[PDB]
Amino acid sequence: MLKIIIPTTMLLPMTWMSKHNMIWINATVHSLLISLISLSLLNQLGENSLNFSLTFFSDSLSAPLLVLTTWLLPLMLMASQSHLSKETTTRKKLYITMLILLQLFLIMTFTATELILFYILFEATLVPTLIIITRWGNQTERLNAGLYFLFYTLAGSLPLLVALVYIQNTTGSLNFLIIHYWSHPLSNSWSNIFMWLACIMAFMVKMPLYGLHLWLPKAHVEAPIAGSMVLAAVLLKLGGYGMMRITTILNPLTNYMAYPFLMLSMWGMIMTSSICLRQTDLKSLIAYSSVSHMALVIVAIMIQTPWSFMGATALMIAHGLTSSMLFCLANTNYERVHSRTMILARGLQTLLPLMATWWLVASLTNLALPPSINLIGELFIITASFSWSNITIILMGMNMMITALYSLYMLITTQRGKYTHHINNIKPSFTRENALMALHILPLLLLTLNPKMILGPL
Amino acid sequence: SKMELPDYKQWKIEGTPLETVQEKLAARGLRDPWGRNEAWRYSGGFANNVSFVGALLKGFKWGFAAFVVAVGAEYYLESQ
Amino acid sequence: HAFFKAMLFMCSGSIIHSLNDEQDIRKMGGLYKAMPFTTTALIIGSLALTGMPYLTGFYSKDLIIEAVNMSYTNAWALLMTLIATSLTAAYSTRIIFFAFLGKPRFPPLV
Amino acid sequence: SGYTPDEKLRLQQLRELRRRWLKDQELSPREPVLPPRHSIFAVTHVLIPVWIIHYYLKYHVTAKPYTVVERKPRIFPGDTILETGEVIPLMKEFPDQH
Amino acid sequence: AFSAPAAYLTHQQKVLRLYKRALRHLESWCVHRDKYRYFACLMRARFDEHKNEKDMVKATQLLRQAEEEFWYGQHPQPYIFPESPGGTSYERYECYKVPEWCLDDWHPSEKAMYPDYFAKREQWKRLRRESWEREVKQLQEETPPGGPRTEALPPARKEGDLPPLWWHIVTRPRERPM
Amino acid sequence: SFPKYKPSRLATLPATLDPAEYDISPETRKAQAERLAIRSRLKREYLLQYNDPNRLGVIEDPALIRWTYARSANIYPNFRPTPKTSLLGALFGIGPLFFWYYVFKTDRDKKEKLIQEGKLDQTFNISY
Amino acid sequence: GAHLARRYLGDASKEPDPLRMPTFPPDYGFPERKEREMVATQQEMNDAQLMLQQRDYCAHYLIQLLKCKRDSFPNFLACKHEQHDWDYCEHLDYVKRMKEFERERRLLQRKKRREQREAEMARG
Amino acid sequence: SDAPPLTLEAIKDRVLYVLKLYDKIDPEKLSVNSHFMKDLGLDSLDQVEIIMAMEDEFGFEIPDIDAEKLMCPQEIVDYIADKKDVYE
Amino acid sequence: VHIEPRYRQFPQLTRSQLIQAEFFSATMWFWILWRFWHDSDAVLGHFPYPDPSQWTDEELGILPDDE
Ligand SMILES: CCCCCCCCCCCCCCCCC[C@@H](O)O[C@H](CO[C@H](O)CCCCCCCCCCCCCCC)COP(=O)(O)OCC[N+](C)(C)C
Ligand SMILES: CCCCCCCCCCCC(=O)SCCNC(=O)CCNC(=O)[C@H](O)C(C)(C)COP(=O)(O)O
Repeated sequence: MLKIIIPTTMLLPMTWMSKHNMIWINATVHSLLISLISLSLLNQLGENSLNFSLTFFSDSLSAPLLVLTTWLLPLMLMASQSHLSKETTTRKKLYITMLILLQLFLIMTFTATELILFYILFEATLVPTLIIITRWGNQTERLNAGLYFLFYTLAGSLPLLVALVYIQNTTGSLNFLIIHYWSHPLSNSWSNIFMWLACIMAFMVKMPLYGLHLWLPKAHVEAPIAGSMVLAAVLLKLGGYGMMRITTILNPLTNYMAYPFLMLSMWGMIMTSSICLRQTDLKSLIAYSSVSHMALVIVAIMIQTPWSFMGATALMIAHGLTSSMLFCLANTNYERVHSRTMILARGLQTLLPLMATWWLVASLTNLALPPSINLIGELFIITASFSWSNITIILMGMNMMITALYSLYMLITTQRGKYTHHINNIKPSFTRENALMALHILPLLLLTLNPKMILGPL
Repeated sequence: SKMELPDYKQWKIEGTPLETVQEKLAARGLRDPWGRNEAWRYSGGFANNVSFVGALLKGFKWGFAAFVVAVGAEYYLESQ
Repeated sequence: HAFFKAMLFMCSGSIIHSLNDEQDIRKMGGLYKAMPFTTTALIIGSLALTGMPYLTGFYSKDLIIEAVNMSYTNAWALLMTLIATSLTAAYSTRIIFFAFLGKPRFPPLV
Repeated sequence: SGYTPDEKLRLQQLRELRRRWLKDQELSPREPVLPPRHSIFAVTHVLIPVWIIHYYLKYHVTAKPYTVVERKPRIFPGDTILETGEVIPLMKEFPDQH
Repeated sequence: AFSAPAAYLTHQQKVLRLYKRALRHLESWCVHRDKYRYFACLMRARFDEHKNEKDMVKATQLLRQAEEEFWYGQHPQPYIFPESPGGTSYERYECYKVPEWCLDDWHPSEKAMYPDYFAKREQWKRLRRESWEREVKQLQEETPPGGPRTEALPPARKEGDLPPLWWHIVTRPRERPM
Repeated sequence: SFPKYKPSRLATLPATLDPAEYDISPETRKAQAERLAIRSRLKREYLLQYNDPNRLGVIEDPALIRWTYARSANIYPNFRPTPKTSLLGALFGIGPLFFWYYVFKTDRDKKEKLIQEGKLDQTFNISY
Repeated sequence: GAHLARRYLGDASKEPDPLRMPTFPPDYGFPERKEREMVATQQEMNDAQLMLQQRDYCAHYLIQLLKCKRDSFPNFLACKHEQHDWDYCEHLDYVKRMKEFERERRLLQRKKRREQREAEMARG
Repeated sequence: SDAPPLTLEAIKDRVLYVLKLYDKIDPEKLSVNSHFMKDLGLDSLDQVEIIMAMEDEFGFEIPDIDAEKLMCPQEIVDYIADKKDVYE
Repeated sequence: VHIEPRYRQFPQLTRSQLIQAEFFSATMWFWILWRFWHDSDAVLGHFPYPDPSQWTDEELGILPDDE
């Protein structure tokens, strides 16, 4: 699959050789072309994966993730060029270089055939994200956010590395196909328990799991808009993809090692949904929303059924699109009024009607209105959990009630009521912002038209 | 369009329940200085209104006449 | 129920629009003569809602009451159903009496 | 009781200004300067959609099994079948409780 | 809504407000006009029975007892005018109210329609710009050294002055904007 | 004379039923005057910027900034581990987890025991 | 219902239980009993697709009414004789059920009284 | 359509119409500038009743703080006109 | 159709509205009377409700308190 990797590496010098006032145009055009090329990976088989070479392969789980990454790059470029107008040419090129390097690392991460190569790329994604956050964030807290983003990740991933090399000394291979075909059960010993924890905790902190999630509100609030987009839409899904890959060697230990994580996921989903009800910062609300949806995904991965895996795949794709759109919507208001307080600017439907329509559609997809793929993933996970235990419908049910509430709360706070009298600098929406919202939302409904493309290998 | 208010001096409480209210208040040494402001609610085309039963049987007479003539026709239509 | 319930709501809306968007029945006086067609429609709708014989509401509500009477059923539920079908006529009477009978109680600019 | 002279005067001045502002909201006769068959509803809104739906149902939907399933017609004594021509006998000599 | 409030209400103000509230709730109880007039005259007699009490302590005790009786006997569902804070049309037309500064952001093609209106708007903006500094100076002069003590504003006093802080009061959207 | 109204947290005491406003002192009048003076000073400061013709943007409110900061960033620096804080943290952060763990473990053990005995009625149970 | 007042307030021993009814053999008091015949065949009722609850001993009249309704479609006021016949059959069925209830009540009360009287005679 | 566009003359006519139906005010002696307390010799309770009668006439409520200050028919007419955006 | 405000008088009424209201009230009452004349059993009941006490023991098959 070098036909996708090489054009991004070519985006790099194309950006660094462009004329000073053509960087955005060229980057956007060729990013969109690369997304169009990557669209061909959706032609998948029913039996095995597309094994391109000894190094790269494509499954029915990673292809929609690659398509989402390549589609998110142009949207990030469109969202970034407004607040970077005053920047120097070299620093703008460096920012675009960070975005391109992040895309390259993600593309290679989602298609690596070996687990150590996957680990190396999945750690390599850290550097551009940290640089973006700590260099182009707006407030002084960004520095702290960066630290919280880094060590929380590494404290999870350093044990995993050890486990990985240990496994290669035991079975002789880390190739995923060999690992799947030559699978052997895990006995019930303390050594196996700690191997399970080492294999699981890095992905758990990536999702993130409730209790290990404190880095996420900081990092996703303090980051620039493109950073928040790529953190919510793609980088959270690394944990889910890695967990679904790694669980093939953890049976039957998972059968009882999942209980603390299942309890944490369900109760913390309720807790983060409740937290969303009392939030003064609009970005923090969206971050805690991401935490709740990812708790659902964790439950789906932990119960290990075909329906739960399909639901997890659909939910990851849908959440990526929806959360990126919500972050962009909040960023428009922030750029207008330079404040993230939700109750500062009210009654925006009177001043910006089309943006209010975009807000309504985004909040409708957040609460999983049928037949959106958000609802499809949520319903598949809920059905699988009901099969796992009939009592789960209580907690899941409560979540469905809370989500809508806070979702509509957000809308009602920003669009309805009366406008703030002293805010007189609310200009009409630009074509760029409307196009960004449309390019977020139209693929969601188009995917609803054909849902088997995001349902995964199961 | 281009209509004026009626003369204010035609509004009298005479012949209205407001008269009864005034007579009852005068037995207590009191007075009601706002009755003429309410006299229009009883004065003109609002003077009388039907009762609940009278309202329920609004179009009963015409309906009964039609029913009677139809039944009379029916009874002497089977004589064919 | 769809027919006469929609008609009753439409008659209420007609009254509200006539009296400058007023919705309180305590400020609606004698509309029996001032609003003849609305009065006729509301009276017919109230009679249909109360299951008056051979109207639309009769052919469902009357059979429902008879079926509730003649079944092996909870006795308290039967009693509450009968009390509720009395209260139906009661509140229909309230609407008609306060909105259409008597003397006007709306502002003088008619 | 009542307004103080300062409050009264400020009210008069604000009232004059407000009445001027409300008068200025009126439109002059040219203000909206704009810059530069009978039964066709039944054809474009009933006939064309019904043509498309009938084509789609007749030649595409019913090209696969069990896509349009109708419950079987009721059969009563004394009926005759259209396909086979078989007739159904009568009903067991009613006791005639006249 | 228009008048600046005082630091406190006086005894007479409280009595009058209680009188108005009691009459309104009694009208809510007495639906018919003649009955309401009768009981309103009775209420007025009851109110002016103790009008000439020279002992202020007894007056406030009577007011306290009257307010307790009102709270016991209030109508749970009193009549509210439709546009009053509890009415059915209280804030119905707030979504149609658009601030005037939005007109500054219209595209020139939109402003090509309505030329005379926008010329008048330019005249009003010129007047506001010319008056602002004089308004500020007058407020600076008339304000006591320890800051203002009420929310009352002064009128214009000079030859061609305008009352200070007039723009947002004069350019209210409307009561029925659209 | 009449039945008494007693206030609660979610249905508070009316002003006209408040004893404190029926027995007043000149000190109370002075306090009310000071309160109105503070409100008037704030109102003038706001209205001076609100009516400014050269003012474009957002009139920053220090009270809103203080509220959001107190709700977000001032909480941890003012936290002390106390018996109340420790007990409430332990309860509301641990008790629900073990409650739900016990519930789910009991339910799944019962279901598994039923499945081993072969009496669960799993007919037509194809999808999971 | 008065039967409800008799059962709930009076002696419930002599009152029939609707759920447990009858308690006496169908040929206990009668010398011989005719078997309640059926006119409609199972196949006819299946072809008419009546309902599982309308397939009672009056199903033939219902089948006739349905056929007449289908034949006289636009004239929806032509099936009066058939509807009346079906109603009469259902009325006779309800009357028979009432007769069964009264028979059960009389049998219960008489049997209890006769047993008590025999025991009382044996007690002296 | 809806209600006609209320004018200042109509408002003044209705205010005077209400005031001449009050039994405590002499019709001839009443003018648009007459003070309720000084010219007409009424007390505060009568003023409250007058304000309530105005509220009933025009179908909207006048808050107590604003209603206390109105003392002649002209102030009432001006307050109503200002409330309802009447300029002609 | 133009109908102007009245200010404390009875509103203006057109003949058509009264005609329509009277006609529809009359037709409702005619329908009620006609349907009662033709379908009285729908209200008063069609079949006689029997009194169980008047059933002899011969048809109910209870023995004469001996066996
Ligand atoms: C803030 C959120 C962070 C992320 C959450 C991560 C969740 C990690 C929780 C680990 C889940 C279970 C771990 C091990 C499985 C069983 C643990 C033990 O309690 O079970 C019994 C174990 O028995 C006793 O409990 C011995 C263990 C007691 C010592 C462990 C210390 C736990 C105290 C709590 C410390 C907090 C740890 C987390 C720090 C943050 C079972 O009896 P036994 O059959 O014999 O053991 C099975 C293993 N065998 C078969 C090899 C023998
Ligand atoms: C719905 C049912 C509930 C309602 C029940 C209400 C029961 C309360 C009835 C009795 C209440 C009273 O009389 S309380 C009696 C209070 N009496 C006094 O305060 C004496 C001093 N007089 C004055 O303050 C002024 O003269 C003043 C009276 C304000 C006139 O104001 P003006 O002359 O300057 O216009």
